[PDB]
Amino acid sequence: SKSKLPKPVQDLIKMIFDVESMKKAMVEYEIDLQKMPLGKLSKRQIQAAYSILSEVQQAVSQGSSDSQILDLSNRFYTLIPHDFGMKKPPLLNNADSVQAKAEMLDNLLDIEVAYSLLRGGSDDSSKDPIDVNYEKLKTDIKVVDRDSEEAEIIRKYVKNTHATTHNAYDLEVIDIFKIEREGECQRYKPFKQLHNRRLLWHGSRTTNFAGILSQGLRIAPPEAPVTGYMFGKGIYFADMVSKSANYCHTSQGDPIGLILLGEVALGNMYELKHASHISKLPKGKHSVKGLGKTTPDPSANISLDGVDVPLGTGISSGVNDTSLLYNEYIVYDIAQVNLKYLLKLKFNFK
Ligand SMILES: NC(=O)c1cc(F)cc2[nH]c(-c3cc4c(s3)CCNC4)nc12
Repeated sequence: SKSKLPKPVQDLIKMIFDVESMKKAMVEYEIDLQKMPLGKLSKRQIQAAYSILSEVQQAVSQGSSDSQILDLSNRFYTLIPHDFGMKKPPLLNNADSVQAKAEMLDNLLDIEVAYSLLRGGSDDSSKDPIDVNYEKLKTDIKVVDRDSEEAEIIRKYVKNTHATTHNAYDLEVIDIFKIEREGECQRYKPFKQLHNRRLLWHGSRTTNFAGILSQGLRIAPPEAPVTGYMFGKGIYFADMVSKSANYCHTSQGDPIGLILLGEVALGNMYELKHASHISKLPKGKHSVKGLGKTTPDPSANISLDGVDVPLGTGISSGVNDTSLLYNEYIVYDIAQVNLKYLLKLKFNFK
């Protein structure tokens, strides 16, 4: 309203700093907001909860001392307070359950970063809250024009890598933002020397984007479980928009999601057809490529700004005996990522 920014950037700001969305996420996790309000989330409590889920997972893998598991499960729920209403707390006693609680803590941490940013500052200004909260992201955000080559390439990227199989949605690009986080340029400069820099997708929940833009994509901490990281704790990317879009966790409820395009300096790829928890790459390798059954057609590889864009249609790869439908790319150093675009997408569920 009293803001200098174009309306798409303003709506982006409202969307990622939306306190109702934060509380709704907590309510949907069935968190007791009387015992743990949005405003009283702590990094230290969440780090301790991460550790417990790691111990839970260890206890599962060894051989359930069924009461020590229940003792760990109870300790988790004491630390992170829940209100399940009529049902009982679901026992944390398998991999899928540990992973869901870990995803919840990831979400909670970024929500806490968003809320601390929102309440931080002096809390009185001549400028309106949109411009002021825009500033706290430490990210220059510009609208890419629909009639530019970048918008066209990016829209083609979305079109061709929308996997018309197990897709319950058509995808529509509403806005394209060009983004530059403070310090990404200098942190990334050495890695610009690596060969094989690619423009790749990274999806995440909308309530995580205030944290992602202020802090960059991060690697899960040591305390957190490794369950569900097919290739260890790193930063994950796809060359198929629908693979990453699944990580937006968008529902028929909220059919709007945010997805990143990152330039990532892959270098020599450690190529793998099966899960393998990576803690250090072999010498000479700078990334992991999970080998999918379907890969973008290399004929239609193109470039913008010297970064390769694999927007080719999904064809067959020469890889039998793989656990993966689509490729994944993983780097283990945060400085190997340069976030270049942020898309607001509408999911049209069929
Ligand atoms: N975001 C992405 O675009 C993405 C793209 C991929 F090709 C593979 C991915 N794997 C993951 C994550 C795994 C886990 C998370 S995120 C939270 C904790 N439990 C495991 N994300 C991706």
